[PDB]
Amino acid sequence: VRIYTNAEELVGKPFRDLGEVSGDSCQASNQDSPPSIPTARKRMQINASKMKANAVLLHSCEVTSGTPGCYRQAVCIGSALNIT
Amino acid sequence: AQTIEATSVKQLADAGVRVGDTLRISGTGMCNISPFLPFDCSQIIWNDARSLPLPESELVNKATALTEAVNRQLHPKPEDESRVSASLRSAIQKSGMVLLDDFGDIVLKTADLCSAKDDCVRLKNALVNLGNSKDWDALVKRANAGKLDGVNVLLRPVSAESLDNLVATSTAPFITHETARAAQSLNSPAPGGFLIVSDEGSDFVDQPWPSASLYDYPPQEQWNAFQKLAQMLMHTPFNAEGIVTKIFTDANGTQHIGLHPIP
Repeated sequence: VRIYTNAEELVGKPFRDLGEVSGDSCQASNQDSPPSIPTARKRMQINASKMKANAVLLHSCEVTSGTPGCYRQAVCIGSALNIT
Repeated sequence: AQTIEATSVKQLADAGVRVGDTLRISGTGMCNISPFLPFDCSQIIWNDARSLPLPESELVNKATALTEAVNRQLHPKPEDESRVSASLRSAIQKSGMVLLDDFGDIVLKTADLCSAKDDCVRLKNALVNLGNSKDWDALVKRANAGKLDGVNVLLRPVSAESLDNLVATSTAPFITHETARAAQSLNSPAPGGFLIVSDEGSDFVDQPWPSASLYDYPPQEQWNAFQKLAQMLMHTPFNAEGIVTKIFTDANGTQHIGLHPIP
């Protein structure tokens, strides 16, 4: 599952859209190791393959705070794509 | 000299109108093919066999359909359906780029309008370059096979404006040529009946004048205005009154009657 960071990279590539996908990494307590954005990416792309994806156009991965269940949270989402 | 009143073509045919008679006619007719141009409402075709249909054009409809399919992707309306996910849609607007919702729709509507080998070659080449097919016929085959339905294509605004302008310049000549054919079609009158002519050139109808001349409109707007004018003037109430100054039958069995207004 390839990952694109700019829409400009898909120009001239017919594709089908398969919906949103995301990956996450929590750190329960402030004491615990910080949220891993990479681990989010890899969960995103493996769940992209669950939807029979070919690639992902990455929307965002802001590292948020107000999330419940962990002190700071890495949410990282994009569109699953099927390049023809 | 008689005074003849007629409310139907058959009544007038049996009335035996002669030069010098006073004629009073009311009915529904067609303005012959002034604010009503290309129509002339000082000459009314009055016939029982109104065989001329209102101007309709499958070719114009194909052009309008292509223009509509492209505009809903490059210039969406309030209600317009979006054929990608909300999130990817959402993502593209904050992106600052242009997405084609439905590449297959544009191909099929182009193939439909541009069915001849020589029609719209530049637009066809532009579509071939966006898709993954070898040539246009290969692309149309996949389109007819259904392999492109709902496929999306991303292109940068310079290509999107080149595309929007290519479509604009490919559709418009079809509409211009069809408005020529359509008005020329309306020039062939049905056999028989009457042509009621004002000697003064005054109109026999009471109809609202168009706010402007359709000849000054671009092709699609011109076609629409002409369809509206024709819808009005090809089936219009008319009142014709006056002294008969001439009457004669033309080669088509149509009786021309010249009327001079009464003070």
